This record gives sequence, C-alpha cells and structure tokens, in this order.
Amino acid sequence: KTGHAVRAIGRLSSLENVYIMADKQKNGIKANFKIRHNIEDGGVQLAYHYQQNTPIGDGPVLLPDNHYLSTQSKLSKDPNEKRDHMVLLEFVTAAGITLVSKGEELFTGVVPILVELDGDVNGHKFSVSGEGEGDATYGKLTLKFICTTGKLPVPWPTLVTTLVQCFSRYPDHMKQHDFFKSAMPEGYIQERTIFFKDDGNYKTRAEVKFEGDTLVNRIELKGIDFKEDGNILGHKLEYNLTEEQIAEFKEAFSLFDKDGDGTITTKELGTVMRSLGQNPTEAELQDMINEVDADGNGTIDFPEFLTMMARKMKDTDSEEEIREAFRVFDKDGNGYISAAELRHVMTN
Ligand SMILES: [Ca+2]
Ligand SMILES: [Ca+2]
Ligand SMILES: [Ca+2]
Repeated sequence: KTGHAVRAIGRLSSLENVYIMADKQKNGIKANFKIRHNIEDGGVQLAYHYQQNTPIGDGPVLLPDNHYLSTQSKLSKDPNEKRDHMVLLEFVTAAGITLVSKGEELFTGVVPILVELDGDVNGHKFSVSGEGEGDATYGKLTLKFICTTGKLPVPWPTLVTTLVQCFSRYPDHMKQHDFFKSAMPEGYIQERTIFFKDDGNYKTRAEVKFEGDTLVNRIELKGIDFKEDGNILGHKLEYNLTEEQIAEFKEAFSLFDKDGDGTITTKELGTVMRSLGQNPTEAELQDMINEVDADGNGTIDFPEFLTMMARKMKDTDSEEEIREAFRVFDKDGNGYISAAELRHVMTN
C-alpha cells in the first residue's frame, strides 16, 4: 500500500506545473511546461511546451518574479450536441512564491469568452470555435468548443492548452506578478511550440484581447512532422476519487507527518528520503515542497497533499519515471526484484 509514498516522492521530484518568468530583455514573459496525455490502452504521450507572451499595447505591464500556474481540467461531452465538440471545465491557480493593474479591474466578475482557432496539421486543415465564461476570482473557465469543419483530425486533449491565462486566480500575496491581466484591455501575443515526444510538433500564434465586453482568443496553428500512425493523427489518446482512496492517502500522509501536526515540513520529508538511500539538501527539500505548496506557507498540509496525488493518479508515468520508481526497491539492480529488497524499503 505504501507505494503511495514512493510516487509522492517521485511527484515531489517532478516538475508538473506551468513555470513563468519575466522576459528580462523586453516587456513580456516566458513559460515552459509538460503535459501528459494518457494513451488509451495505457502509456503516456508527453508534450513539451515553450511559450512567449508580449504586450500589444505600449503602457506598462507587471513583470513577475519566477512562479508557476497549477491546473485542473475536466473534459466532457454535451449529450445533446451532434457536432465534434469538447466541453471544458478548468481551474487554474498561481503559486510558488512563499508568504495592482488597470486591466485587473476588468476581471472582478464573470467575463464572456470567445475562442477562434484555424489549424493545419500535416496538411489536414480544421477550424475550432469556442464560447463560454471566465471567473478570475476562482480561476474558473467554462467553455464549449465546436469543430466547425466537421471532424477534428487530432485528439481534443492536445488542443486544450492552445484554446486565456489572464483568467488565472492569483492569490492575494501574488497580485503584483500577474502579467496577463495587466496587459489588458489591449492584450498580448501568445506564442508556443509544442513538442510531442517521438512525434510531431505544433506552432501557435494567438492574439488575446478585449473586443468590447468579450475576452477574445484568436489563434493560428501549424503542425508538422506527425506520424499518420502516431498517437495524435492516429487518435490513440484518452478523452478524459473514492473516499476509500482518501483513507489510503491520509494513511500515506502519516508516513511523512511523523509528529501528526497536520503538516509536512522539509525536516520530515528529508527523513523519509534518507531512509530510501537518498540525500537531498535543505535547498532541494524547500524546492520540492514549493512545487505542491498552494498557500506558500512552506509546509504541505493535507489539502495540498491530496491535490498532488489526485493529479498523480490521473496521469500515467513514462518509462523513465517508472524505471526510477522501480530501482528504489531493486538495490542491486538486476531486473528481478527480491522479496528481501522489498523488506528493506518496507521497514524504512
Ligand atoms: Ca508534521
Ligand atoms: Ca502549505
Ligand atoms: Ca534484485
């Protein structure tokens, strides 16, 4: 059962959020991050994102310290809709900094959203159209997307990140780091390249601005070098918790929180890893905690620990990640794990 504990450490060693830095050369920001698409019959497809945003207007913008965005997405179907479509529910929150603009005032209530995409992937063209609402106070998006060209030639999940980060909920201690809203109403250019592992890549250019009362995302997408047999063109990707597991998670939370005060410190996280033959520094342990530390108080409470495990249970890991999760039990590293190599890890 305490396999839960090993992947917790794997997750805390991973980088799963949307990382933002100021553009140190000009107004704007850069971002990079990783998406895991679950392959239908098991496996994972990874997509590496590299992102640049630049104001359209001349006025000043907020250039943030490094921090990140954290995401929850639910994709569904509308049972009374016959066109190729996607209903999306999304929560996005900023974090990563422990312990303001004009355009920010445009986001205090529910804002209507229009989304317009023209795409071309390996010569298969398509258009997508989206409408819905954004609630920045809760980092909440609700949208319906329609493929207006008939059938979509790529899986819907691969488009999500392309199809309005000015709707992120920035916590009160981080308001001065919201580049996205400060760029409004005139808005910003958002550019990405997206690299599907062992496959093609998408390139995207988007204009994000207010047109009247409406926040508009207008996008061009060109995709090349895809395999007609790969997970994208071949439509191999999945479309989208028991309180039994919540019991299994609080029990795995106790293994770290040895003094049971409801929170995990760098002190306690260090103990567990050292009993698994690792030796992380104080700076590493703070960085590990900071990746899943929603409130920025430097400790992982149980809400914060749940979110990370719900997300980790949602996503299949790659082989390079299961490899390392495997070589924690196999001490001699021979391919076959002995029931003695288990007990060592177990006791610890
Ligand atoms: Ca504790
Ligand atoms: Ca916390
Ligand atoms: Ca062995």
